[PDB]
Amino acid sequence: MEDFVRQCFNPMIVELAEKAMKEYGEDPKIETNKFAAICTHLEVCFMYSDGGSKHRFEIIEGRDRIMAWTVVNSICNTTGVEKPKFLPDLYDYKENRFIEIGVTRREVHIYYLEKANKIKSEKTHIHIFSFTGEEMATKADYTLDEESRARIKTRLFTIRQEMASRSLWDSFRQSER
Amino acid sequence: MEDFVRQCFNPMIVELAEKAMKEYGEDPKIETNKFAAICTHLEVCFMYSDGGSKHRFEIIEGRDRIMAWTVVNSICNTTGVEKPKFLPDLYDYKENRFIEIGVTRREVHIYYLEKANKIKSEKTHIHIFSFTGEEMATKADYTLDEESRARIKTRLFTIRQEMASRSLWDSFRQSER
Ligand SMILES: O=C(O)c1nc([C@@H]2CCCN2C(=O)Cc2ccc(Cl)cc2)[nH]c(=O)c1O
Ligand SMILES: O=C(O)c1nc([C@@H]2CCCN2C(=O)Cc2ccc(Cl)cc2)[nH]c(=O)c1O
Ligand SMILES: [Mn+2]
Ligand SMILES: [Mn+2]
Ligand SMILES: [Mn+2]
Ligand SMILES: [Mn+2]
Repeated sequence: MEDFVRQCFNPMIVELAEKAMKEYGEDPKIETNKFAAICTHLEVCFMYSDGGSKHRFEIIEGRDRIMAWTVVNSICNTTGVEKPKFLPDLYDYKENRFIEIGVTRREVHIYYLEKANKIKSEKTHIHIFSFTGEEMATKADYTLDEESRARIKTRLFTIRQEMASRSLWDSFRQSER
Repeated sequence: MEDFVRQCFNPMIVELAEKAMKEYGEDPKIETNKFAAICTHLEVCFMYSDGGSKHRFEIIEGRDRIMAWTVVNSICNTTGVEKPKFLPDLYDYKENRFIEIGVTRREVHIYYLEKANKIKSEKTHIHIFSFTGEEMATKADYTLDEESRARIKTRLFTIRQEMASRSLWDSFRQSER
């Protein structure tokens, strides 16, 4: 499964995911399922920022903490949106709202509630994807057009199928907590 | 002039420029002209990666060293372009070449020769801009359309004029070495 992650995600995603695990004292060579999960969430974030206009989305995830907070504070100073308590994943210029992105192997609506009851931010939007293609977001607002969204689930499904082809999906489907 | 830099470039550029100076033991509060010069070169790089298609350009400048080399090595492994000796500023997918970007207050052709005689990379392209609007590149190839290029010189001219309005341009025009 370690080899699979490296042959599945581009090297910039791999590097980003290892740094994040090491920053928390976890070994990518060992927590291979968390490894893959960080990569997938990272790749989905890059794809969300790709739908819509060329500059619709400022991306927060994947930057070091200092730059990440530099972006968010800069947006709050210019537009006046409330400053989130936690680093969210993107900013949506067209709609004036921070976005949180979740990717779960579990059921989509439970993960919604989990990250709703902990976000406590009125003006931060939650958008959740599954590998089985069930997506769940806030106030029934899903931001991107069905076409951008479809490309993301298709990518997520494609990951699922090759993990299964290498017989990794079952263990990857249990590890989540 | 310190205040001018902060009121002229977006906070992400300021932060990036301070980190680079501190990484070399220079004080942004003191070397205020180098400060502005790092910011301008950074902003021009972001604008070059903006002309052309949405994904024409992979950007190298502005990333930490590890990620920066992660990008370049990843490109060389996939396409087979020669691996540069120094970190360049962008990659051009449409043309299969690394780009170096220079911004000078001095004369454009001298800076071309300076960064040609030190690059020693056959397959790295040099593109130089001035605040007075004179631009100079390799093999007379200038990559972007006249329209993207014009927007960059217009921005550069606009910087020059407000430095002059605050009477900073003359000292900023001498400091370069
Ligand atoms: O979408 C999500 O679930 C999501 N969750 C997080 C959680 C909560 C804050 C810390 N954290 C980590 O994951 C850091 C970490 C990274 C690697 C390991 Cl081994 C362990 C932890 N942070 C997000 O930015 C985010 O988008
Ligand atoms: O375009 C250019 O002139 C250009 N020049 C450089 C030079 C050569 C390599 C180091 N360096 C610095 O500037 C680091 C530095 C940053 C701040 C201070 Cl205070 C001093 C030095 N590096 C580029 O990436 C680049 O694009
Ligand atoms: Mn995040
Ligand atoms: Mn997230
Ligand atoms: Mn550079
Ligand atoms: Mn440069």
